[PDB]
Amino acid sequence: FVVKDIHFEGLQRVAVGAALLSMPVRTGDTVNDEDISNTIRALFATGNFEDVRVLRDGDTLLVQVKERPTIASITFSGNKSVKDDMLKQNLEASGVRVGESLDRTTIADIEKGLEDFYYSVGKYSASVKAVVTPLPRNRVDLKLVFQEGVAEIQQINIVGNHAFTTDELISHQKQKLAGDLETLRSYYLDRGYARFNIDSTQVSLTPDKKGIYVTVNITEQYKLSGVEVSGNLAGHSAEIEQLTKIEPGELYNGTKVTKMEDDIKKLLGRYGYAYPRVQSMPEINDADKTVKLRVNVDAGFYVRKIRFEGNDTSKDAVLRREMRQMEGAWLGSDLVDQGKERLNRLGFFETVDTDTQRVPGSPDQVDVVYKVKNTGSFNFGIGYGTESGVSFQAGVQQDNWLGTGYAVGINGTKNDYQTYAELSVTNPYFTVDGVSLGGRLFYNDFQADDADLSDYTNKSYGTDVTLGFPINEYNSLRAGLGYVHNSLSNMQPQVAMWRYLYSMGEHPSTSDQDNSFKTDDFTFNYGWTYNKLDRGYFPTDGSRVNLTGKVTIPGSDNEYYKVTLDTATYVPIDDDHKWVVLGRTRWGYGDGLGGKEMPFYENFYAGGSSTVRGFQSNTIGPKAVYFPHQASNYDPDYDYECATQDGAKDLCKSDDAVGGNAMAVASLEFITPTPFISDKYANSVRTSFFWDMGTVWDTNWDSSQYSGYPDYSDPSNIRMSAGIALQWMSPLGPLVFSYAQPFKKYDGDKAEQFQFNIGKT
Amino acid sequence: IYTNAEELVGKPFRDLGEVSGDSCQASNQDSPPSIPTARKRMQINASKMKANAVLLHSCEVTSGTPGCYRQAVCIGSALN
Repeated sequence: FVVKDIHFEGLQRVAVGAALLSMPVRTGDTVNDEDISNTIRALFATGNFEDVRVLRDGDTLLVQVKERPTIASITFSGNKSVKDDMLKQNLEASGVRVGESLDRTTIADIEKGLEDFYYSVGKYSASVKAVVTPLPRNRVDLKLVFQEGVAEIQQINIVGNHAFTTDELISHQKQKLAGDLETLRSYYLDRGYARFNIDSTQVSLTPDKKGIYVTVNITEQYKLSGVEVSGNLAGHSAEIEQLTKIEPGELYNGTKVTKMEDDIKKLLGRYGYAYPRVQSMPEINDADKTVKLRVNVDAGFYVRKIRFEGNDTSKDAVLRREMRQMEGAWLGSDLVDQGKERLNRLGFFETVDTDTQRVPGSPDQVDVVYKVKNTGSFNFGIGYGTESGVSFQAGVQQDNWLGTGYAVGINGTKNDYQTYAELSVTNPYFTVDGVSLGGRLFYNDFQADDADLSDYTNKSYGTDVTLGFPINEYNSLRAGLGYVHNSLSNMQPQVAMWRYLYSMGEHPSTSDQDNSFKTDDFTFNYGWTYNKLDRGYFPTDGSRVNLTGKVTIPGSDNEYYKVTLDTATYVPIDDDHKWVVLGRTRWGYGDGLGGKEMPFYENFYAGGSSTVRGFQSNTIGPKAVYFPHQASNYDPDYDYECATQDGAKDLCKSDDAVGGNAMAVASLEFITPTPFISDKYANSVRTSFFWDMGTVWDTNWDSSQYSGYPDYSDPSNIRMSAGIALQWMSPLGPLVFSYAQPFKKYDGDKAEQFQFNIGKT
Repeated sequence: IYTNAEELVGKPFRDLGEVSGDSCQASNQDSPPSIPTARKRMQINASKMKANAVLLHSCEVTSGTPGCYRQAVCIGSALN
């Protein structure tokens, strides 16, 4: 067929010139049907035409074309994991990018491909959908919607193990496990399998992206033959034999060897050699089926600088003491280890390490550099109890506050009764012994009424410095000086209280509530303590005794001494320490010196959860003996104590406690395991059967003058209460249920059968 | 010292056991319960057990201690 004209239809983004030649036929050529399915397959093989039809007109040869749609943009939706550029990156490589003309036959293949990439992270299956939105002229927007779901695991199996059962190995989120493989490799090396090898690790999978199986294949036997030391030993050959000691029947272990390699290296380090080298080569004997260890030792002064780095909170002066050797002096590798812990013990940092660097232009000098890595600590509590009621307490701590080494604690407390606020500066390791400086500045607002006592108010302030120097690790002694100022006010007149006021030389009205007393006291405080408790929390054996002794130093308005002693003793009954016998005792006795009396705010009191359970807080001891008085806010059909306005003409016996100068309490508990709680968590729970005994009295009481009144000087009146106690470390915080029955109770003693207290931090 | 278990996710550690540290307050008119002294007394326990940092479980202030009034006790795990 003679072609005298050729024309192309549907050409847009592809010019004539292109087509004209990139087809075998041309104007003036003779054409057959062979040249048809060559021309077509050739123009199709241009990869630029959506579709092609090349056929003959009478004289003309006409090309009917549809050009491929040119990509204008590639948009992605649903791809939370894979970055949009990353996803574009994969596509650009495949052949699909903006400007390229898309092959509407490969979308499926593009889908398979992106789906294929999606194994990169956890999604081993998902669905990618092609939106191929048309645009102007013959352009297209290929949008991609990703249905990506996110890895699963339940079976971890070992094949080729004859030395151990799979379960026996299982004795010790899974997305990537590398260190864990090394840990289970060490399982075999620890049992003597030096010729143990992991041949392969397969990750099998079920149809969905959520179902993984881990198969670890193994090749597992050997033991120790002996240790042979050889090198420039530096004459310490006598010592090294002790380090390389071996027990007969020792199964080989590469870490224990390294421990010895480091121990030799440490010894030679202690002897002044900076870089001692210890190498070990194992002589493999498959014949004996035992390795013979060949150890090559190669032993290789002064300190210009002792550097401090990482101290971005603690200034570069406080840390200058925590070690066992000075700068501009000889190096002692052991002295570096002795003082190594000294930085950790402070709890001022987090991580601490050493580095020994050679001094620039020196053949013997080395700079020892210690790298130290938060100091602000915030502690907040809120509780509820029988004593304290709703109790608020908070403390702010800064251990390296503005680089002083001293720790500053600002703590505030508010119970139902007293409100306490203190500012503290502490140094737990001020000197060689481990002596502290218990600096304290404070404020205490005391409300006697809320403390279940006879009414009075004490607002007090002052300071204390207490230096505690340890003696025995079991015995610790503390001693210090304290100044206090107490402004007593609003005291409801009673014999007992007034008695003391008369001792001081102060004489107020016994019919008026209007009164105020101000004292300034200086005191010398001492406190001995012994502790041989096996555990600070829930002890099961040992004993703790505490002694407290206050004494007024001349110049103070008051003149008294106070002495208390706390005893706690635990005695275990079973070999597992689950059944214990407890013995608590508290003694207390203070008194006036200058013919005076000890202040009533410094009295001892018994009762509550604290002491003698079963009784209301502080209810034990002497009771008030009120004087007839006129109440300020007097209202009838309201109860008052010995109010003249209620018809009071003489002294009144009462129920309100006042406490006293002498007191003693004791308890004999019997700890047992909690009844139904499992051993798995039965370490947080303490049941207890206690027998409590207690008394408070007043040695300054006048039995003779007040005949119509009980003898508040008689100590013979012992109260006793027996019960059950339960302590838990519930999530809420610490707690106790102390249900007691006070069988032995005396006059007006108020009962409180169910007691308890809770915390939080 | 470590607070949570997430901080050590994927690390080779040796758990020496359990260590405790506490501060005691005998009466109302005495020094307050010192939680930072209880965190340190737990670390010296872990350093007699010989460890770098301790895994702190829960610092709580006890109400019922048979020797005091309030005692702040910090429970932890000694790690190498």
